[PDB]
Amino acid sequence: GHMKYPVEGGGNQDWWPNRLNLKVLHQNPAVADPMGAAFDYAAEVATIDVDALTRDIEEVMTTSQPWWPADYGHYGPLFIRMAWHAAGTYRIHDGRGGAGGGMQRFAPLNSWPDNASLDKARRLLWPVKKKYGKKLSWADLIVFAGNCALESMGFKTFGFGFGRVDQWEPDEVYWGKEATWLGDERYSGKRDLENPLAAVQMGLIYVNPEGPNGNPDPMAAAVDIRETFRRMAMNDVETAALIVGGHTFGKTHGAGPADLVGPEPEAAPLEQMGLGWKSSYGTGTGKDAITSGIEVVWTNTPTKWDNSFLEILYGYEWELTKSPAGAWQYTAKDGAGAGTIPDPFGGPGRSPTMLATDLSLRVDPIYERITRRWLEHPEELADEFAKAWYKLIHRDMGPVARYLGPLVPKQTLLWQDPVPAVSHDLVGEAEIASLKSQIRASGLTVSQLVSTAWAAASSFRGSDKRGGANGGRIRLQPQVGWEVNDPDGDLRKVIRTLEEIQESFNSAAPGNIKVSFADLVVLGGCAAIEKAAKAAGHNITVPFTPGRTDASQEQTDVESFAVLEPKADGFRNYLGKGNPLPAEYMLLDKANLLTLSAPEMTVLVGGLRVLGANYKRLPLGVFTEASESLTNDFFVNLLDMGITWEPSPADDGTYQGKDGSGKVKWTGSRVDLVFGSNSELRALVEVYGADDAQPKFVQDFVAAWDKVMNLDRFDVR
Amino acid sequence: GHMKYPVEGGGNQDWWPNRLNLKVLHQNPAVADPMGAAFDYAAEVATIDVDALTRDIEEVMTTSQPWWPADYGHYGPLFIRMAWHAAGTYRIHDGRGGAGGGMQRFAPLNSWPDNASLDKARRLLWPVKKKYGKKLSWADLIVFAGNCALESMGFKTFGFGFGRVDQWEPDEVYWGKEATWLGDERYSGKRDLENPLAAVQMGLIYVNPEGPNGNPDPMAAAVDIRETFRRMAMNDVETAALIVGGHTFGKTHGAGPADLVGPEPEAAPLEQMGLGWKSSYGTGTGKDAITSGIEVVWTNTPTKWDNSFLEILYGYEWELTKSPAGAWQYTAKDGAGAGTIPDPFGGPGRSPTMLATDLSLRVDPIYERITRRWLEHPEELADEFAKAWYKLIHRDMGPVARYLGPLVPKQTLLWQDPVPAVSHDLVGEAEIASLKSQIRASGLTVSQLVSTAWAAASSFRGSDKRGGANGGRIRLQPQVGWEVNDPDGDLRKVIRTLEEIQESFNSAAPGNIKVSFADLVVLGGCAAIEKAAKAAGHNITVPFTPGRTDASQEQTDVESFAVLEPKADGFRNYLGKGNPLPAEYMLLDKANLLTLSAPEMTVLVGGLRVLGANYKRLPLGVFTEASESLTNDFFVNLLDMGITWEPSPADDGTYQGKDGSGKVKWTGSRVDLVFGSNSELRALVEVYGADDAQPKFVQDFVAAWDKVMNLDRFDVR
Ligand code: HEM
Ligand code: HEM
Ligand code: NA
Ligand code: NA
Repeated sequence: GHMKYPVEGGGNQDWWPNRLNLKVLHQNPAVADPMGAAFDYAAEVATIDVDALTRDIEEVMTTSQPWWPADYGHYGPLFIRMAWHAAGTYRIHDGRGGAGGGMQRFAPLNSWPDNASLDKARRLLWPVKKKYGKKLSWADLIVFAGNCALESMGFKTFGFGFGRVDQWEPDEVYWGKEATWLGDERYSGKRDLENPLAAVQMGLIYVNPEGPNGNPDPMAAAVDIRETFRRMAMNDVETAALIVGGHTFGKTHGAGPADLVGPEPEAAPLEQMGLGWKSSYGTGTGKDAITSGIEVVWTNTPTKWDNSFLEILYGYEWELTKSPAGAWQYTAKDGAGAGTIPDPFGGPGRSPTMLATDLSLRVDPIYERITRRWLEHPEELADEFAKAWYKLIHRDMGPVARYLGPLVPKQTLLWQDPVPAVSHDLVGEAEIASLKSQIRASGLTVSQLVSTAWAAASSFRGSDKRGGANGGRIRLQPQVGWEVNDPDGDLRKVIRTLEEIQESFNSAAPGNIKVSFADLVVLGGCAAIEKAAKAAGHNITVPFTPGRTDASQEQTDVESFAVLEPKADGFRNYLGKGNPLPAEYMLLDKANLLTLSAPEMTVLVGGLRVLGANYKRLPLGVFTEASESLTNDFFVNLLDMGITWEPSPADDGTYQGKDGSGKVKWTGSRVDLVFGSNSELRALVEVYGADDAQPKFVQDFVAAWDKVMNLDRFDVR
Repeated sequence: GHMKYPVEGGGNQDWWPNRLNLKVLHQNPAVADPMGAAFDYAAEVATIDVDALTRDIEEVMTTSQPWWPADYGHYGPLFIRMAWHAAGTYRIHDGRGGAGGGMQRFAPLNSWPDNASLDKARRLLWPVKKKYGKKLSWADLIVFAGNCALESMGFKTFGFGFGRVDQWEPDEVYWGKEATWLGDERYSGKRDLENPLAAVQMGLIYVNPEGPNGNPDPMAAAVDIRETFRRMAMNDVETAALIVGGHTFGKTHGAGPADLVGPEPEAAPLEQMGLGWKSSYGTGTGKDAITSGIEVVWTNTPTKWDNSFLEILYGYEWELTKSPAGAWQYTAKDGAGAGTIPDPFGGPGRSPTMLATDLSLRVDPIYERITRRWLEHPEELADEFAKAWYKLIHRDMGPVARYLGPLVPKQTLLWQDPVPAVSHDLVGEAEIASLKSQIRASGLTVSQLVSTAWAAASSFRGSDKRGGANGGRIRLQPQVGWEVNDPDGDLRKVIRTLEEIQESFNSAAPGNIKVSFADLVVLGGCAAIEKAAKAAGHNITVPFTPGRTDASQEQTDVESFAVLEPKADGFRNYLGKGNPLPAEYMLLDKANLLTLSAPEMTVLVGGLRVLGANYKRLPLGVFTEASESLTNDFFVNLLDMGITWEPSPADDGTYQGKDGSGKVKWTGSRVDLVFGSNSELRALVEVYGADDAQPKFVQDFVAAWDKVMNLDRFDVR
């Protein structure tokens, strides 16, 4: 190999291939963002003319362009596929992928095989982005175009929320180890898909449309359909709704040989202006289009919503055949339906075809049962598709406070993890002061208070913006029983005391000020940090924003919340079984999910350690003689050359730190020592371990604690 | 191969390995910086007691630590090597390297083989950094330790300037293509060394202490010393003075086999807490230290400044021999000087030794003349050494206005590319106003005005902070005949014209006010942009900051300014020969040298295009119908799907863009089309090409224009 210029990707990773990469802690850095610091997308899109935008998209959808002519003179089905693929990278294990960031316009997603031809589709919408400018993100426009497509063609949607914020640099995501497009090294056991992946091969959205590994067996395919769609928050009824409603529209593209399609967009020459997959087959477009290389037209009305898709699936029998590109598909037996299905550009008319994955809907017995009932009762399909599509293109939007505009339905949805509206006056400064003192008199230790508040708030992940302290869910299932939150039952004692303080405050409060359990969880930790800072000779006030509300168990989907359980939390020195990488990688990933910078992550670790936030309160990384004191001791001691460090002889992922006499003075994990070992992190430790650094450390720790407590609080932003 | 998680370094570079890497335009991002945005290092270091700091550093030098015991009970010599290596990565071709960012503490430099044992060196200074905190950067501390070491041991230095701001991530720099440490793939012909490198092997500071490629030919070694030191701005006298001055102190370390030396610090295990090359030979330290593999102690007084180096070098005859670790070195013939050279830990006392590269000082004709003199005139060595040492450790400081603290001698030095003090009062507003007019009332066009300003300001590179518009050196040699600046034409007229307006204002001016050529060259470009903005219907004012002053040709080291000649400037669509990478990479690299973000580069390219900034007024990229109007036409037209691009038949490196009627309507280079082809650049273009973007584009253009105008203006901030 050969080292390259930094402008061509050279860097320290080439000399140290498994190097912890801190650039995950500064994604989308402000210097790369072209808008001012005052720029508030939510404010711009809040003033958009939605009706005007609908007409302009309608106009685009029916004005064929010569560089990519429009099947049946309507771009709608292309745009449905576009939005579906944009939202369809979402996966539940880490909440990443999805439509929320407009990531389909950037690498690698803009060059995935499954996104072939969506480069043209995005390009067709530049007229619309052009006219609305900063009032309309690409992220919002991409999925709104699909939503408008549906309604254009006869299907009434549930609603729509604007507010997805455009970004300027692709989120770098782990999409699998396979270094070959469409490779599959992601199954073990009996067909167990590698976590966190939610697609069956590298560069597919969900499943192979020719069946598992290109074997067009509808029964087997359905197993992949069910599991990948599960991993994208869709159950049996939603998955069936989505496939049937999607393939009510449009057609597939495989007019000629695949080997005549050029490089994907990121690999194409400059002259193609970001377009890829340039084809030399015929005109290379339109009548000659090659996208997947399958050539199916599901229904006789590809630009109208109706029940044709299921009427056709069940009203013919199907035999296996080959498209012009040589791909597996199904056509109707015995020349039935010959010439019943229209051509995209006026041609002679063709006979019914379905994909292998489509037959799964009638060959798999669960799917058969659902789709047959919709054959008989189509109105039920419309309802399920509407709910499913709405969830699909909004799944990663975060709390409902983020949904903007005149198309947002008012109804509450379980999958949104709803919290109640505020129903009383919120606590002011005086009640906040009083309540902090009451928490400090309750008997709860600094350690219990800080760790409870951290447990509740750090459940937020910035990918899909699920989790967090709002909702008071730490006292509900499943959070109340997560191993990291509740090693020893200590959490229930905390919850009880905070509930008693809530009750007594609320029954005594002055005229209709009430406080939620959710707020007192966070407030309690803020109060403990004030006390520990006073124990260390600093008088500081920890900020606090009231307005969290308490969800009930019935408004908390227990199984949906399963994916938010931490398997690793370096901030609590917790490391469960099953993580993909060593502990320090996991910490970085946890910091990334909390939206933390490297300095923010660094001060929280050092503060949390000396505050006693450690899982099971064990002494790893607790490099201080003081108890519940907010000092910078963690950084001073980590830089003490009087300590010698060696892996503990027990080979247990811990380290022994000995002073000059040889006596073991400190112990620590990989997560503790990586701050003393990694040259970028140690640089940060040297800032916070200086003689002059303690006031800055308290100050920056309180700011990062405040940030983490406030992560899900879009109701005040 | 296998793709990795992003936290383990994986990303889009792996699918497309030669892609344009925009990270080079957001180095040292602000979210990674632990200090405030308000942090002001000049204000912090101003408060430092330099005497107390000197004394504290002297404590460190004479207090030996057990984990790296001090040769001769004095760490001074080790710190001088540390300082010399900190500064010894600098190179004139791009000005990268140097001590000015403290980059020795980060990867890759912290782990170069030539930087072995300096991990221990930097570690020993932590007690100092701990005490001074944010008032003293590591970057300052590392070279100031070397300087203090010199003074400590009886050498009076010329001075020292503080002011190097610490950074938080490695500056990523192309150090060569060899993927092997010490590997050699950088030579062609008879010892022609690959540009832009200044070292003979990968991970060496300058040359191989055993002679080229381990061939201990002192005559041939001097060839590489002369060439490597010249590429770090040192001539023959400075180079001989540096080596003699350095090797007056300390020793090398090669007490046993190097296969007993463990991994370099970026590879070493967590428990080593940032240190590396852990060694199982003997105690692995002190008596048993192994650093380079050589074992030479040059003088009989390793902790004292005197003339022993050259007296030994010349007073003995030298024969080849092998260090305990199999390294080539020289020793005294005839057993002369037995037992005369003292042991660093009380051992018996040894014979004289020299490196092969030391012998070059006596073998090479040119060095031998210089050093023969110093054998009888140590006062001249001492003088040249102080001058050269001072220049080595300040080469990348930028303008003199930046040198901070009480140890800066006022004497002007030519290598600092000096500019005169402000002789008179400075043009005020009313004055500034009137002179825009006289310049608009000249026959100077927006094209020549804007282009001449840019030509001057854009000579600044942020690597070593040389260059820029202060000094008015555009009218001097060499800038005035740089192929890019005046392809044989308009320059001299703009120069001649602007000088005339200098008199007309000066020969008649209000009181003590005068104005420099340098300040007009900039203000010219400025008022032009006010004109081109008017022609586009926006009334705006471009900021301008007076204060520049004219240097003489006599104050302009013509050769020193040669390395500042653009072989490439995408902002003027100029692409000379010799460039190591295709045009679009040269574009990003030039924007990095100008400290520009990606949004800044984008607005600047679009804006200058439509002002005629182009080399030879070429039509490439000038996507506008307007003459000297400042619109966003470049962006709008770039995104025009009505245009079709293909490479010019000519194989020019140009492209034609045809309208529907097959007519060429635009032409462009790689640099122009990359803004429409690269997925991240095109995102920026779509911000500025939108309907509502004209005011914002002008604003950001001016703000970015201001920034490039002010790059060298450290005298005002
Ligand atoms: C089993 C999962 C699915 C598979 C395997 C699948 C596969 C495909 C394939 C291969 C194409 C043809 C691509 C081409 O060459 O042009 C296609 C087209 C399409 N799919 Fe899917 N699909 C799935 C689910 C969905 C879903 C959930 C939707 C949306 C609700 C959807 C909507 C569409 C649409 C609209 C097209 C038509 C594009 C056009 O008219 O140009 N599909 N699908
Ligand atoms: C041709 C140029 C040079 C070569 C080939 C060279 C080579 C070396 C080598 C191989 C070592 C051994 C390090 C070890 O094993 O501990 C060393 C040490 C040293 N170098 Fe040089 N060097 C050069 C220039 C300089 C310069 C320009 C300076 C200062 C201005 C300098 C100052 C020192 C000092 C003080 C030591 C002793 C450090 C100690 O006592 O640990 N060297 N040099
Ligand atoms: Na239909
Ligand atoms: Na000496």
